[PDB]
Amino acid sequence: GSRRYDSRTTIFSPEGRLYQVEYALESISHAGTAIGIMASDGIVLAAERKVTSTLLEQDTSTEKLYKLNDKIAVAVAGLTADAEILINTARIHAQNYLKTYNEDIPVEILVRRLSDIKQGYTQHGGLRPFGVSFIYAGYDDRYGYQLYTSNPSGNYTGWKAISVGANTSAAQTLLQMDYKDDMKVDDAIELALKTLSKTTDSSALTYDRLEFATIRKGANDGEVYQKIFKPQEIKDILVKTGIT
Amino acid sequence: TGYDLSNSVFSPDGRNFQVEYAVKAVENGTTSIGIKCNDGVVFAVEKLITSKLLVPQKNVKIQVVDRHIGCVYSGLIPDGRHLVNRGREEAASFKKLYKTPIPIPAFADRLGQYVQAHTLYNSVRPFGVSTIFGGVDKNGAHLYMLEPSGSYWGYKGAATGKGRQSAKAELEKLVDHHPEGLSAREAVKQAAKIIYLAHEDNKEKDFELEISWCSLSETNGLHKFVKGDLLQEAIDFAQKEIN
Amino acid sequence: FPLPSEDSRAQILQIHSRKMTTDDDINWQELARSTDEFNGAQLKAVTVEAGMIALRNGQSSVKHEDFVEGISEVQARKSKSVSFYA
Amino acid sequence: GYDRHITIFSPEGRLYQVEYAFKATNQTNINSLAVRGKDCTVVISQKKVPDKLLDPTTVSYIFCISRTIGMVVNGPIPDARNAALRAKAEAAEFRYKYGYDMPCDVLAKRMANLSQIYTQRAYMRPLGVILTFVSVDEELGPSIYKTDPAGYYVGYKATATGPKQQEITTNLENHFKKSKIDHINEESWEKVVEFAITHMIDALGTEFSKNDLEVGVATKDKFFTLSAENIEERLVAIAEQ
Amino acid sequence: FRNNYDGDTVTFSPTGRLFQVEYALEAIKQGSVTVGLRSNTHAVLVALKRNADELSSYQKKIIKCDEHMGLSLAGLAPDARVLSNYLRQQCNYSSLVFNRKLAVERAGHLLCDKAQKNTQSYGGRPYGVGLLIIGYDKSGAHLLEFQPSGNVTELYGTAIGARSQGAKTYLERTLDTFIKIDGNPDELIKAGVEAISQSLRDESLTVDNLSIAIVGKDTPFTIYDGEAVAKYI
Amino acid sequence: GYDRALSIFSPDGHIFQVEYALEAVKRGTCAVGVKGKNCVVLGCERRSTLKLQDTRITPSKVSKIDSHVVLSFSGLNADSRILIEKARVEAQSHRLTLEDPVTVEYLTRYVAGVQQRYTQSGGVRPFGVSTLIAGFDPRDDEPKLYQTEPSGIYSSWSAQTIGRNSKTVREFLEKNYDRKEPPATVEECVKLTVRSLLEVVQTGAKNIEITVVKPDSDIVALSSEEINQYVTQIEQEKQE
Amino acid sequence: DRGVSTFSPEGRLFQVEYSLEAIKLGSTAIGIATKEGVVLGVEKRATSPLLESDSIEKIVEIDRHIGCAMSGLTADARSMIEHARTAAVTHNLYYDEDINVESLTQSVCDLALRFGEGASGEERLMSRPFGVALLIAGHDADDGYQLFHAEPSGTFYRYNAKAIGSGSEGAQAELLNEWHSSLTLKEAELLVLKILKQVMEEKLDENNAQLSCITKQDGFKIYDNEKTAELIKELKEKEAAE
Amino acid sequence: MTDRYSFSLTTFSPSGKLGQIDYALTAVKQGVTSLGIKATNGVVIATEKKSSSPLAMSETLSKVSLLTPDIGAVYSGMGPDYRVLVDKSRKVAHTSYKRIYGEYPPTKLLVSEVAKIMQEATQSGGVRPFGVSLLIAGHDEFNGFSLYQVDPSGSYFPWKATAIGKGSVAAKTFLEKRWNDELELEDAIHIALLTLKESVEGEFNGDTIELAIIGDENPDLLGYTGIPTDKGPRFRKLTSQEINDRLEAL
Amino acid sequence: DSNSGGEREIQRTMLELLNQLDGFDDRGDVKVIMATNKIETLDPALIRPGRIDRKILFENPDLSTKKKILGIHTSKMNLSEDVNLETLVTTKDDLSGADIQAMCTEAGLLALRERRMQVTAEDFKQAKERVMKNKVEENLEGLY
Repeated sequence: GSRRYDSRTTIFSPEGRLYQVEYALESISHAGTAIGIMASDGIVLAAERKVTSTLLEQDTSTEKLYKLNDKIAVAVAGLTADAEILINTARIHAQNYLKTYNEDIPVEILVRRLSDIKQGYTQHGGLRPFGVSFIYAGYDDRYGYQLYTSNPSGNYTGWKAISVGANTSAAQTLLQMDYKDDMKVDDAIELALKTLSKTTDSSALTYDRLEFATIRKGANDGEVYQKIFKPQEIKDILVKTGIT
Repeated sequence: TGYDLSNSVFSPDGRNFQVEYAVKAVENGTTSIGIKCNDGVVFAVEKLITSKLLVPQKNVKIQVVDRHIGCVYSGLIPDGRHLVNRGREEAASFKKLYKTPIPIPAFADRLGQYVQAHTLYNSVRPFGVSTIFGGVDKNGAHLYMLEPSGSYWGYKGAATGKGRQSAKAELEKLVDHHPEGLSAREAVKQAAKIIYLAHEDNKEKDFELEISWCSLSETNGLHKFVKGDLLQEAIDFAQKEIN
Repeated sequence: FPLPSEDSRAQILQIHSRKMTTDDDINWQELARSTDEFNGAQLKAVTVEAGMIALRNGQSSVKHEDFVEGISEVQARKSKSVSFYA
Repeated sequence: GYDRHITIFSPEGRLYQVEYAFKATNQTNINSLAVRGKDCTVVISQKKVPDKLLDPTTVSYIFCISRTIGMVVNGPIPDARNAALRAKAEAAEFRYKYGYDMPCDVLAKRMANLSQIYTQRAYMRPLGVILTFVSVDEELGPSIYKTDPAGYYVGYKATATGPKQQEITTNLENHFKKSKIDHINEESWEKVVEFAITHMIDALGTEFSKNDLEVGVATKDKFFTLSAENIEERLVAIAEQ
Repeated sequence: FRNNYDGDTVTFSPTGRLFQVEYALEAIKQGSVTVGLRSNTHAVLVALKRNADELSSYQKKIIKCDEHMGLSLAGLAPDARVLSNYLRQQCNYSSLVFNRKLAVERAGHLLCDKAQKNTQSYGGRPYGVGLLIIGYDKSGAHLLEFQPSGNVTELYGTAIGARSQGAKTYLERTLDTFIKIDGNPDELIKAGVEAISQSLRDESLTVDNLSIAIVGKDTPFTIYDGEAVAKYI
Repeated sequence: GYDRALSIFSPDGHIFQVEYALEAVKRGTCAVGVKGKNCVVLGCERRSTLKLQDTRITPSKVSKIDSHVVLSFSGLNADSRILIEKARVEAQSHRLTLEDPVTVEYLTRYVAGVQQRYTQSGGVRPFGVSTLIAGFDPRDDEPKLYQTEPSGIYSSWSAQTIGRNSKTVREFLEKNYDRKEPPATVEECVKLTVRSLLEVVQTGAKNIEITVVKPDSDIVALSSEEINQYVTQIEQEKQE
Repeated sequence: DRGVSTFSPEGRLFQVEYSLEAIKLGSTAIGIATKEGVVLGVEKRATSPLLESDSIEKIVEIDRHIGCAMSGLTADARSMIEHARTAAVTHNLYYDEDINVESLTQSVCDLALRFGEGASGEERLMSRPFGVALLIAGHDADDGYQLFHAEPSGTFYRYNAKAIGSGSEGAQAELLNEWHSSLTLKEAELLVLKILKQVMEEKLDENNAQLSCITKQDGFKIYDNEKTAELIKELKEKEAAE
Repeated sequence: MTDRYSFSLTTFSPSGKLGQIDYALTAVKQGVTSLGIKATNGVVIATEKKSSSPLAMSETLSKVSLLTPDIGAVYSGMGPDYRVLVDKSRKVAHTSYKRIYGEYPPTKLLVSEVAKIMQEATQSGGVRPFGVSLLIAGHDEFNGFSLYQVDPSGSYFPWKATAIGKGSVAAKTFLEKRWNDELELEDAIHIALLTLKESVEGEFNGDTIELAIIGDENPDLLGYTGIPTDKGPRFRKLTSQEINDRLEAL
Repeated sequence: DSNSGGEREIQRTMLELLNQLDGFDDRGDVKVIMATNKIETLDPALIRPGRIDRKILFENPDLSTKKKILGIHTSKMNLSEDVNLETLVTTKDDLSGADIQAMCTEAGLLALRERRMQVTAEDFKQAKERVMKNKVEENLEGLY
């Protein structure tokens, strides 16, 4: 209202939103854009990178692209340092279900645990929430492919194609206009590269500045194939899709 | 400035205001003095009379650490009593482990770190009182005054409170009286006269005299409170000098 | 200039009452102890209110009870709506 | 403003509280002089002279931490005794876990980190004193490590403190350039102590008596402090030249 | 001086005397007045019992810590319950370990340290409750007044409450009276009734207000109420 | 130990920070609870207006704490998820210790105690979400509709709504639902529930989700195609 | 801050002094202590006909012979009720006898007179000062029927007739006249309903009014909606002749 | 003992980024200029020592420490915070690895643990973040040569050639034009001496310059060879006298 | 910024408006009416009870009254055959009176740039959707 009071997590604003949270996504929007795409034959994940320096090595290091397990593979959009603990904690909880029950962990079990971790800082203690945007790409037999998005909140929402980071409303418009009910994997790759080209100020859209990882059962020779694509193969994809 | 609003804050002068104001709080209390002799020390304090309803010579601000050390202080009474009880457990714990009485110069070492820790923590309030202690240890006569800042030094004489500097004029005379220093019994009569001299501006209220001393040539290193004919002799000597 | 003492307030209160009309039954030594830490202005208001009590009641003279009634008034912390007490 | 009272970073990216730790170091205004000789270490510190109601013998800025180890502190005296007990505790516990004499380079590391932990804590305040550790190392010989109150430590040929430290540092800087050696000749430690007094008087411009100074001495397998008669004896041989 | 300096118990004054100590004394003046005295034989405490209305039960200010001891509360209610239960354990702890009843002179020393713990550390409410502790031991009768600062001073008699100067002045006239009176509890009880009447404005003189408790070499501590105190009143 | 709790106490006795937990209902999605004679129906609103949002994999506001007890809430899903987890742990602990099924009256006492304990204690912020707990008593077909407010108090209601324009919907509940004679048929309770959601959803389909609770542990959620069957009958009644 | 750690220079406190505002804004609770047993009643304040008055209760039974009247925030009061039930049963564990109502009220206040978190020598179960006040009634074999008032700030008092809530100041003047030591059980029940109806703007029925009594033979009995309506009809017959 | 909000980590900038990160990078921006280069056959790191008092000994202050001699390190940031960080980094590297695998810690795992130390200062309230900027240069048998830069913000990124300090903006352009991927270790050492010299040209000798490289395993640096299979230390610190030998030939 | 007044201005200003009604008694002439966004934060003394006996609350107009405001601005506007006035009113949700004429202004400028007589229905559709969400699209955190 009149004075802006931001001191403790217990203090509530007249708008009902913690002022520490006001900068949570605005710092994520300041970082790169991570756009997940859930298809029928798989899930395509594409995200850019914040570092603009050429001397940095973008081939052997993935800032926003991480792998939690053989099935669930997520994308971290936000502060890289503050997310390092929640990622390893996610890998600990993912192995806990695999240790006790001798079965791979689904998406819902992992999201519910990581949800209370974010709220744990805002609920009790004078600590701060770590703003991070998690894009969950898992595998499930019951519901098929699942795609969720976790803001620094403690809640999850299902999405067919989600866009976070910079140009959130601008990239989401390009996804809803070109969205197809069929949504093949090769089409999901084209919609991912063409959307990031218009949002990023760089018109060239070099291969090293993108993170291309595709979870798909529709790979060559009709088999289930999983790979983390190196930037060497990304450059050949930009030529086939017509970006370069 | 804003450095005095928070506890344990470094001022541009180098010392916190609350530490500086803690020294001024000692002058608001009663004036206590002390005399360091060759074979022992002498303590003389002052207790103010609130009204005619006060019972003469009951409450004694003089504290005795074990049997071999006396302890006196000035300023806030409750803040100084907790420091005495802290030294009581330390003097006993040292006697249990090492099977020996605590020495005087090292007696301030245990309380030095204790008082210093109160000027460090934010939630902990520093001490605003000054404490004088002494006795007879294996090393002989020693006298030390503990400042509210946590510092102490060897003192041939002790003075604190409002009349501390009015006592320093008399304490420095003992150096010119004899080069070796006054005896244990001779210092009792001199410590009593100083109480009447520092009370010239305090005449708005009454007072009672309390004197204690420890000497090797009399009690063999045992702290004893002055009573009997020894007390009336020191009062009559100081009564004729103020005439 | 501290607050006047017992014997100091007794002489101040007596001077302000010299222009009034009383029965000479008033002992100011008891009223000096009834006054607790009052300044020179708070003493003058005693003789002012003492005359107002006998004026509204139609009294020909100011007795000793009018001085006690005039001094007593709430002010202070009295009439507490605060909790605790007990 | 509030940015000076906060423990975290300032708007300039530089902590003001670290700078305020040096404000209390000039309260006593003590000028310490310590040089590294060949087989010995000479340490000289100014002893403030109070009135006749105090004992000048009990007043000292130099304390014995352990065997061959000594420390001179320029700053708040009540804050020095609290830091002196911390160095003495780490000296005895080091021998119980190892069993060899604790070197001075390591003792400067422990007290620097512990004083640095106070900088990170929001309750405990940093020590506003200056920690100068002197000893004779077995392998490295004489060494002097001056630990800053914020946890920084570096070795010096001749350390200097107080407002007059510029006079002591400069006068001893040109003296080391002529000989081109950090050590001092006359291996006997008797005359090495006397060499530091003459350089200190010429730098300060005032000759001090035995009661105006205190002289620490660090020798091989021994540590002690010169008494009033030993310090007075040093001025006798210096007077004859 | 709201907030700024002295707003917290840790922050000191520019003079050096914390104003929170002086502000704690005002809580005693807001409470009920309690007059007490002693002698070489017995000790009498006269406490005033007020209430809200006629239907309100008069709160008893006298709390019994020990069989041979007694106290009175002129201050805040919650601060005394913590101290009354603390001193209650000290009487049994001294009887369990030292087997000796808690000394009145030794009770004020341990109680002095309890009041500083709130002012020495951060948080909590300091103890400003007026406490008059009596008792009978082999050393005789003793009455030690407890100040809100924590200081304890033994007196022949004193009073704590609103306008306590009136009751303290009456003790100056009787200073040579109750001390010389020995073995006569009747004159000691009558001295406390006329002492509190000087400070009071004469609201209610009935027997539901004044609470008189006496302890001595023969009759132990006993709280008299109703028709028991109606003899003198 | 962080702080005492909530300072300043507020001048009116109700802390603004506590009032912010109560005022959080008047904006977010609306949930209209109702109950009939033989059953209970808890409506919820999940916004489908955002394109490319999968509504199948996103659980609605309806969560089952017990076999015969469900839960509906309007507010932050993070604060309510803890209320769902802590209740189900107590729901199993009640069946473990007492061996009896979950009591609808006792379950709300614990759920209200969760928001109460975190509100009373210091260092923990109060929850800004309110939950509607509706269930069936053991060996009883009479529905019990309760409510847990973030202030730490609970109350029972025949028909109660939580969400934006709750005052307007509350008038729709009193003028139609009668406590003395509630609708016995299930179809009437479902149609009037959607009509209460027409004042918020404003002519929408996927934003309306109806969950019917039947005794003997029978719970089924109406499909989007089945919900439109009732909406079609409502549109015909508007012209009458 | 102006909390429990900040002491006001005028000799008072801030947070707890304002707690009386929550008591004055609470529901009207009226009770009378006589020799035939205490008759307690409150106003449940129905805000809508859809509210179920049987589920919500402002009168809670602590013991068979001892009961309380809750007027205020139910949240802050329920924590004291769970401690009141525990303390009342704990006393029966070490004794197995009828406890004094003042002793039980004191045991409830033992937890209710302490607040805060940080403490050197004792644990703190509570946290913040509560703004709720209750009226505790009961019966014993010593002083008979007693009625108290639960104050989290200071020490409780024994009140023969006490009114709290929004109608506290309104009903307090009526309790200083119509109250008498000879009031019977029927006269006490009709007097509470007569005073409660005047301070209440809405109509008097069984939905917004619930009463209870504490006797020796039947202990604590809650008046149902059938008997409460009969007591209201008896009040209408008395008001018709007056 | 906990006092009110003293754990408060509320400070935030209006832009959304942590204000403690910007104030940490600002102090390092004014600090002494360090650098590092990862070449084909080796990795070189170099920095300028601290002068301060002219009587100070350069052997006392060492801006390059040793964790395990598969990896080098250099810092342009906080001097005191480096000693505390190395002490904690070793204890974490020993407990989580050496107390399990009992070998030399890998580069990828060691950098991830150092990034957590800087995070724990930011995560735990009341403790200021580490203002150190670390360059972690190591050589393993999997990734080969690896040069990582750990910022005080708590994140790490690989770099072919990078520099931190006052001339970090100017040296970033110098490393692009002068240095190329085809240049080997010997070519990178000469560039490291020229780039570091352009920062402060007051004294270019080896007394104020601390040079260290990670080369092939040297059997003499280990002190014992009983096993031909065990590899020697890959990290070798160059003597200041050896530095002046390359300056005359440069 | 330019005109502040400090903390003393609050006392001399808000109490000056009170001293007008409190310092003078005027039976039938002066009628003082006060209006602002929020009167709760104002001084209860500034409210001056007994002078103002009426409290008027403001609410947004419903869909029934939007046709009266929309019909005035569209009276001089040329509408196509596929444009219906009942459609634009239903789309509006929680909007003020200036938002009704805003959509007519935005839709009118779209056809003015293309030089069209009758404004096409596509301009009305793009106007009601855009003006709906511009400044704050999302709550930015949680669902509230």
